[PDB]
Amino acid sequence: LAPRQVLDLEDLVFTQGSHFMANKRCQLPDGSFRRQRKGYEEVHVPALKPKPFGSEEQLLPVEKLPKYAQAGFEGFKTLNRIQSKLYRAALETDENLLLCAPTGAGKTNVALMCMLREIGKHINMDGTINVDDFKIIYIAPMRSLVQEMVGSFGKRLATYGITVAELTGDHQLCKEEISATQIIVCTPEKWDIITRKGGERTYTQLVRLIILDEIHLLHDDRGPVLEALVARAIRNIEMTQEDVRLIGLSATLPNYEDVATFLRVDPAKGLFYFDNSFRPVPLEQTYVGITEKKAIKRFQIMNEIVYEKIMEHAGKNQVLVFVHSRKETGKTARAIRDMCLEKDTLGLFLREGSASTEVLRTEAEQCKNLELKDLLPYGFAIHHAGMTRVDRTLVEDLFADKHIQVLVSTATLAWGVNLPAHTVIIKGTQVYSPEKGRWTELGALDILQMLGRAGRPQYDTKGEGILITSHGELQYYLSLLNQQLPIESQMVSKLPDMLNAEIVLGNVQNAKDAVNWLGYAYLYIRMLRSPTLYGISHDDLKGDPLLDQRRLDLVHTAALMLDKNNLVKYDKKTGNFQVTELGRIASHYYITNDTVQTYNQLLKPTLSEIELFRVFSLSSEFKNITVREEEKLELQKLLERVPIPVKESIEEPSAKINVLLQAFISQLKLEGFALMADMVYVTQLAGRLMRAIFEIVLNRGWAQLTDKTLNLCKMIDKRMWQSMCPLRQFRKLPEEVVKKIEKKNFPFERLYDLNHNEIGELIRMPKMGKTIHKYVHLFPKLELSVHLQPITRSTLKVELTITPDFQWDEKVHGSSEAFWILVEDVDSEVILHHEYFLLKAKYAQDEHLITFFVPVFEPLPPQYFIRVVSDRWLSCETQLPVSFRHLILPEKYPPPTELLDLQPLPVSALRNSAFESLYQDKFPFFNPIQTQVFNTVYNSDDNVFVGAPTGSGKTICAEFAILRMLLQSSEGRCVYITPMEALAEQVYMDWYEKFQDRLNKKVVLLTGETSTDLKLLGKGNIIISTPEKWDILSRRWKQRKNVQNINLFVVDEVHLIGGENGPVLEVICSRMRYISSQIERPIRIVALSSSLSNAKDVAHWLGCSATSTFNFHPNVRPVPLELHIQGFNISHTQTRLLSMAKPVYHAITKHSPKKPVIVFVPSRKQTRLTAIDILTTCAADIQRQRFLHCTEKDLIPYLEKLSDSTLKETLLNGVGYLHEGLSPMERRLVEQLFSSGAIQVVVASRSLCWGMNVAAHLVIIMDTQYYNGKIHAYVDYPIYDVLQMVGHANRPLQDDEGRCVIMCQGSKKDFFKKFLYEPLPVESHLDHCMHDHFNAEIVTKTIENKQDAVDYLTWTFLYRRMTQNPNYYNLQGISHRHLSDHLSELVEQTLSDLEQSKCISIEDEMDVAPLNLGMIAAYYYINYTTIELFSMSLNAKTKVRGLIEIISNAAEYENIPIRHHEDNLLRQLAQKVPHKLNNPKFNDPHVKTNLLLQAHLSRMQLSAELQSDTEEILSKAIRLIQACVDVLSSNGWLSPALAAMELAQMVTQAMWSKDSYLKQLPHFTSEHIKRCTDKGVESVFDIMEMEDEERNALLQLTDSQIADVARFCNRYPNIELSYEVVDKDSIRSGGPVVVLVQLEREEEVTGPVIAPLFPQKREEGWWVVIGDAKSNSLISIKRLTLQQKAKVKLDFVAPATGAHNYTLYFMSDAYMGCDQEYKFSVD
Ligand SMILES: Nc1ccc(S(N)(=O)=O)cc1
Repeated sequence: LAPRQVLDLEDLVFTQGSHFMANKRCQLPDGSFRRQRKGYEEVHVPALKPKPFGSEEQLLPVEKLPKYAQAGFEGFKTLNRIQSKLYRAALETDENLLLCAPTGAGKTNVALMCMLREIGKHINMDGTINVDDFKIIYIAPMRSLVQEMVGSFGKRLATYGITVAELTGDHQLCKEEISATQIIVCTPEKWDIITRKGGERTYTQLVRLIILDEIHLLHDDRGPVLEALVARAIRNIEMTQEDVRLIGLSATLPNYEDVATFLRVDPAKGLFYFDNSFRPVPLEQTYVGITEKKAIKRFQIMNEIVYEKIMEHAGKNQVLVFVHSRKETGKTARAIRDMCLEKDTLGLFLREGSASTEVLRTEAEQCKNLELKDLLPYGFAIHHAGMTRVDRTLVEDLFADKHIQVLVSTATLAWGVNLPAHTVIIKGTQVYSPEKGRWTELGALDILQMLGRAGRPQYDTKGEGILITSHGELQYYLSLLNQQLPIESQMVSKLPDMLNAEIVLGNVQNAKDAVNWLGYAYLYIRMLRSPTLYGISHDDLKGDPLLDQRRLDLVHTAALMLDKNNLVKYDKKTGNFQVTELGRIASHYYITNDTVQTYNQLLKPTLSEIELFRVFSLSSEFKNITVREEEKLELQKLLERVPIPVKESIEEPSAKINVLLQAFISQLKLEGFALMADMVYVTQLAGRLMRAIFEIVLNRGWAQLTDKTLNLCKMIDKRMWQSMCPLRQFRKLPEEVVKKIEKKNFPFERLYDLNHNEIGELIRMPKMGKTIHKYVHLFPKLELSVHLQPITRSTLKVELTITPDFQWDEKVHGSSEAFWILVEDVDSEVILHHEYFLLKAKYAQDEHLITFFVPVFEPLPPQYFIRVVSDRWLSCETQLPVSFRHLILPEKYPPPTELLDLQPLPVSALRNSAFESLYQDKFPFFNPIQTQVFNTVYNSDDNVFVGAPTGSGKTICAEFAILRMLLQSSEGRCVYITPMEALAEQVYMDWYEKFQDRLNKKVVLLTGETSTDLKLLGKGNIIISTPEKWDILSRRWKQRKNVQNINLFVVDEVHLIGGENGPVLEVICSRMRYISSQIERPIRIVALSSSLSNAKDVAHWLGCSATSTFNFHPNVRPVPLELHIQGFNISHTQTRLLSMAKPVYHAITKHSPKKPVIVFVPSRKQTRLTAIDILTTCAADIQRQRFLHCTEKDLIPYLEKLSDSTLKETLLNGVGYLHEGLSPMERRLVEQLFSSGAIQVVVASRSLCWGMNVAAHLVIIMDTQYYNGKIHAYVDYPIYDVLQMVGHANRPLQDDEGRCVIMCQGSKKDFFKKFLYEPLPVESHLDHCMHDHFNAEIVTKTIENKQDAVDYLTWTFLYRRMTQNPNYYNLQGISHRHLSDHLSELVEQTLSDLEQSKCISIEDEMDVAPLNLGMIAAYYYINYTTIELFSMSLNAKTKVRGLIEIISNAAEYENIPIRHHEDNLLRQLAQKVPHKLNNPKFNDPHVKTNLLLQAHLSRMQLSAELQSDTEEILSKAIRLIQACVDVLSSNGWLSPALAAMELAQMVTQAMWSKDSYLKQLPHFTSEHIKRCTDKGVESVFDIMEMEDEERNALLQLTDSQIADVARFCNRYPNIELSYEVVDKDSIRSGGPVVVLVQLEREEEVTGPVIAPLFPQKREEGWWVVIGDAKSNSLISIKRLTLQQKAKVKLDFVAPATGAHNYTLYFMSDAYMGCDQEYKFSVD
């Protein structure tokens, strides 16, 4: 860091702004002549003769340019000279251009050619244009110019089918229909504001081309805005590494080549400069300058000058007279009218049609308003933006058809429309500037544009340009209009405000980056090329050619200002910058840094409305405003009429600004023309300044001032006071009708309770009654409902339900309405919590559930208030008290168990040498938690709880308990449960190699199927399982011996009991406790957990003493964690995500530049995007490959495996990523490289946070929400997922500390600050999941009566918490009476539900018994509502089609998620599948499971996540189908039962009901089968009996293909069937009939069922069925799995009268074409 020096900026700045001329000298063309007059002097420069054509360079006729570019040039047959000299550069290259041409030369159509080139790269063959793939931004300088640019461009690109729309003004949070526009047209200041936001990439992602029209605005006071835009754009292009083409369009002024440098233009390829010869129509010009200072006489001179120049054009010649006041237009038109008539009606009949050549047309349109009507009968007309509206557009008409001879207009016309006159006269050049608080000389931009309206391109060969101005000082205008006024940099003027925008953006983090930023500015180039202009000496430049000192000084000076005004924290030493919230707001709302200081110094929570209007007045953007003498009176009359007192402020600027704002809200008409210009200036600014004060004050939680300031923003926008009728906000309601309701002492709210007749009677306007009714019901209105529940004594969880109660109209509300959810304390003094809420039109009249947490303080208040205020509408709010009167706070939690700084335990504390051998090579001692826990877990047989921050190494704490069991028992039995499967598979691998390879005990992992799980539980010493797998086993604990005699039972992550799928965990742990006390040979419970606030309750529950319960606080974590929480106030998720991109990189460089980093992102697509962004930012930081820590050839053997191209590319650059579309191998590979240190950064999706055996030094969580398609909203990550992610920032061996940065919405910030720094409180949710467990317990006779059900509950964790946190479970009170009452009402409701669902029977009000439906639900582990639904929907006539629908409606498929835009995807799927659904909602998980079920049968391949869902669906499809069989057989329906069995075999093989049986064979296709049906092969048996040479002769093959096909036929069921009727003769009506089926196969069975498309290995299952096919009668059924051979017995009851015809059916649940049928008869 080099020494610095503070500069005087007011000395280096070009004070005079745009009017600055560094052009000390000057020259003139050939015609020099000047005429001296009395009062003034005339200067003449003649129109340049046209330059002869150069070598070739002929005009390019439209046919020459490409066929696709033909369109958009209708009306043209050839291109202009300019447009031809660069058709090649514009259309055939992508090079950056800078075009210098005179105004009117047609630079427009050059830019259009550039635009058409971009459109040309998305022609799409037959589809019109890939319109959603690109975007073009067009920066124009004036608002009026923008609007007509849109008009014209739309006319040219309609044939292309392209949307070009305006984006300028103040419309904040601009509509997402900008996604529908491809050419955004705007002003620089607007585009600067949009790109200051951060999420800019949401707009600019697709921007392939930006155009800078009238780029010579650089020299203007507005110039820095242009410098910022381009410097920002250029830098962003470097950071995305995505090409954006820049086109500069400029007027012919000096320094242009330096602008070409600025725009990264190649001088040789993309620079074009054309002098004044290339004007559209040659211009003869007069520059009259007045030498007379006397004010009144000065303007008489001027008026005399206008007069005589007009008259040199009598008949067929039009004159435009530009002036500089909305009203001066008339006082000049009538003045020349007074000048002409007075001197003998001078040259009248301007329209030389005394007999109506243009009089008949000018008197026919005469009935248009005020001054127009006056001047219309003859040649005079007028034009201004003075709200003249459609008149001025029909003045454009008549002036176009050259009827109107003389038009005097404001500058607006010159930019706004395309009408040129033969001669133009500009009068005065003086302009009032509200910002400077005075008159100044007008903008170079303005002059150039209007003077370039001289000479009609088609109707004129010459143009006359008269510029009237003051003689003194002004040949400025001559050099301006004759290629001589240079373009300079004004950057010093606005340096601190620009610096701040770049700091807030994250683009500059310190002084160093700041001087680099300056290097991208236009200022830099100019300081190098003209150091003397910019206050630098040639000697400084010589010894410092890059201007390091100057740029550092410049930056340091600015930074000091920003630090002083509290926008930026800046220290002299490091040169580092820190953004403050004040700076963030200042940048975003474009407010100068002086103002921020004032606001900060003045705003306080008790500001009055009177004082708030004062603070607005003191804003620095008003600092030059004064109170003139000639307005003193009008100001005093305004004051009396406005409502807010303006105290102590006499007529000072402060007071004037104050009443100017009030007068604007009050809609008071003005007459003072200086005053009107000042009002437009403060009122156009008032929106942003107010909104800035709003955000400042909202963020400090200031309740009263947030209300005041928000209302103030709404009042300025709606132009009405808060105390008028809300109905004024509807524009289409006649204003006198509204003032009529205000004239009553009548609350608006009451209109809701009146019909259209009572309303009409109230206003005594009967006609108006119905419309007022309509609008009353259009007004936004929300209803609120709250659901409260205490989490701890300091915090409560709040579920706010928001219910829209109004009629939606898109003409009034548009596509959405926004609201602020605020929660305030009792006194309404503090905002405890707030958040934005967006009510989309799509989901109006739809419930909305917002969940959040609020703080509370032990001497509790009676109420909090929740207000939901609209962000745009006045008087649109709804309030809801939240009573704390009956609130019961939870029991205060005990202190954490003290961490004992013991001497670290050595590995030799394990005495066993075999045991030590698997720890000694990794580490010498155990961590302080491991050593403290050691004596109790390794030298006891008793129950223990371990609560430590995730990462503390709790895994081996359980390993202690396992080793200790192995010591005690030879063939010990240990069951380990983890809530997550991905965790189970991780511990398996880790313990298999530890306990089976090293120690040779058995380690097994339970699976989906029960039989093979029972054997695994048999021979296993270590049983790994998830809770449901163990639930389905341990239900039958009475019957399965192996479940009882287990020695050690381990539960990991027991805090997950509080989460989703937590009840099943709670059930099985409780069962294990019950078994233990009921067998009197205790089972050892070891429970591992994250730090719990309520560990005592978990300890008591699992039978742990306090001395054997270890619960450590998060701040005692072996490796100290440094946690940072970073909020982003951005509601729109996709935007928020994008704006996190840079902070992600900055976190890596700040917190872990050398050590490993994991970045968690919310999705698959984001994982790839984030990694690519890190890479591209790396390269723009010039440190490309800085995350690679080996050579490329080190990686290449591993990368060769991978099949993702992009994954190779990123890894090659040091960054990996992990999503679920990668192979399990590809993921193992990436993890290996990461752990090795080779690659420094992995980006992973959150779903993978459980299945990653990888640790970093820095974990970054990039957003904490994900999309829920089911409720059309983004929802928060479970705190369990976040805790798990954070636990990854943990490397005990190498790191002194772990770091974690969590990036989230501001609405989520306070939440993380609580539940990450403190132990986590957990509750049960078993009460909302009670049915399936009661049903199972009743089926196994563990529950026989109501009392047993109450007793069962005493073993749960639910039972414990109910006393501790009653209001959480809806216990109104904590007495023992309340507990029993609740437990009883709970068992009552559950048992009554189970009975109504036909699962159980309640008898004598106390006893319960299992029924058929209950028994099948427990047997297949199916939810009770599912088999309730099955029995409800199944009938005698259901086919496979209805079966699929029924099964996909199961409640197990309720948790199949709907993801972002999966609806569009599923809608397409619906049109591709065989069966079409009726009224299908595409955000319905059951609709999706249906579609996926058909997609799987049709062998379609889909998105990766749709295939994961297809796998989840299939993982349950078989058990559900078997249930259907059971229910159908119970009802005795034959056909549906057989159908369900076909479904099982056709789900397995993944084929349809009438698909060829050959599809089961590998490698076969419809191409193959076609030649198989032709020869006569239809069955699998038919290829089986074929002899080898003939077999592969049928079609194509390979040695490996035939090998697989043959392998299939050796596992295919070759079974022979044999049957007999036992005592077939002595059988009688009503008696028993016994059918004995013998099954045997000519093969010894070994090998699972082969089914590549079914993702769960299953064994052959069979149904033996007997039926009557005539009556559709299922007589008897049996389900079996046979192995080699087996005897099957099944009986039934004989009917009457002898002979009956029966059928025996043999049915697979795994293969098609195996089904055998045998018919027979009896009696
Ligand atoms: N402007 C703004 C402020 C706060 C939030 S918040 N609290 O919802 O994140 C969003 C936008």
